[PDB]
Amino acid sequence: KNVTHPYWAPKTWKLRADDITTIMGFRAKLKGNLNHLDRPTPTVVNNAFIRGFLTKEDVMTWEVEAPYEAEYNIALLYTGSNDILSESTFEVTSGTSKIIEKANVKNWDTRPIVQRHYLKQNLLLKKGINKISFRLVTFGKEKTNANIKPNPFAFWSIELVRPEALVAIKERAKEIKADLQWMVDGKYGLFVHFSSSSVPFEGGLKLGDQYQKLVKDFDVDVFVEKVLEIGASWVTFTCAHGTQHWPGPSKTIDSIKSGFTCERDLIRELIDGLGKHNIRLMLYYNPNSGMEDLYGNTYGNGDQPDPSGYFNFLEAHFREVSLRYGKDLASTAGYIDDGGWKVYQLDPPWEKFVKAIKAGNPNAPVGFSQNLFPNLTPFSDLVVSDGSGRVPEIQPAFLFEKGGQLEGQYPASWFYMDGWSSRVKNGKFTQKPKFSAEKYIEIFKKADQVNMPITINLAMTPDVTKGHPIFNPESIEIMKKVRKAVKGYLE
Ligand SMILES: [Mg+2]
Repeated sequence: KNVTHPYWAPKTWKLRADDITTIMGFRAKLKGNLNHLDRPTPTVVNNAFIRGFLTKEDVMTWEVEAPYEAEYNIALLYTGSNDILSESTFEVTSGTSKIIEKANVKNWDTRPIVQRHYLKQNLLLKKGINKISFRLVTFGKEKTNANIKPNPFAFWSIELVRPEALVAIKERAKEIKADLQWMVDGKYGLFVHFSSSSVPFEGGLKLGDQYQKLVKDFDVDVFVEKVLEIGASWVTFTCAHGTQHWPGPSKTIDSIKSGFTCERDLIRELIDGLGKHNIRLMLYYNPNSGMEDLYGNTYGNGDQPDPSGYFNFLEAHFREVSLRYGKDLASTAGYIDDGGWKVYQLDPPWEKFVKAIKAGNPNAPVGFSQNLFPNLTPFSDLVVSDGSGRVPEIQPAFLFEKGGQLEGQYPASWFYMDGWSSRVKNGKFTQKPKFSAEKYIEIFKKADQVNMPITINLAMTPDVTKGHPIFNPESIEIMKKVRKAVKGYLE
């Protein structure tokens, strides 16, 4: 039943002794009813969970390679019905080491939906090849307000780190942690999707089909005046949303495949345009969308999977961009998309990415989108996920305490008023705002009261010119009232 392309097939995992190593559940050999959605091509499959932990025989077994004997702390990532978790007991074994612990009940209503569970007892691993097994030994089941889809115990990944390496890791995470006071004081910012799939206002090919032209015609002063009108204190600008087109020079991208960069350094002109008004610029970057047409498969070609080429492209890219603009750019990683669903599954070197992001700007906030997952890496700065058009969740305080799901991160909200990508048909915007201006005022007012920065998206036409509104005027009108209620004079 279970299908895995050789790049995703179970295999022996080299443990990095000074580091957190993460191993996806599908990389273990599976017995019994344990199953996962098919993974037939080299392309990552988001829904990687392992399901089927119904009996004491549904066992999964990893083969790890510990360079020497040592005690590793174990973390499990899983989700499922709280009625199942309330009566589920884990068993982690290797050789004669045997950890037994009850599951944690999710006692918060917000994200993260998947939880990270640090087991109390450590795990001895011999030198060389080890076999690590995971299974349930006691079982809950779902109880009786009436839906259809079940919510079984679903296993995502196992994590292993020597407790000495963990303390040292957290020490360096603390030493480079970003100061987000400029974001708290700014109160809110603008998310702008320069999406490769958006159709121009005036008609024509989508952005990803005439990218260089639209970058040459982009009017920075038209854009900066609308940003300044709505009160935004920063802009998170979409690079490579849907394709790997990048709105400026890049020796790293050019070195993989030509055609994706621009002669016009639009990033530079956005920095200088916005900076006349003390408005900062952070980048969105998508490391998967259209990557097959730039780098190819994340794990390469040839018989066996090798991510190192992919990882180096990312590190060099983050580094070059960070150095090219320096402190002038607030961050080249304000929003790195699908850090959780996609990047996490390759077991990436998070620290190298982060050191690359901060190389030119040591206060650059790093925001890997963790989707519905807990903190991706101790080196995160911001909570990052896609809020669609909903009221922002207030994540309870205890998630951010030591041990917590989100320890080390600072709350932040990312969502849209009308839509993510503009959908303009016949010179009229087709995505209206979701809420009344009064509700948005309440949203922004509460986020200000709790010092949670907000980055709201207003859908934008990709042809930024003088000819037409680039933002939905209803959306703009709402945001002008928001600016009055939150950033204007109060008495
Ligand atoms: Mg505040």
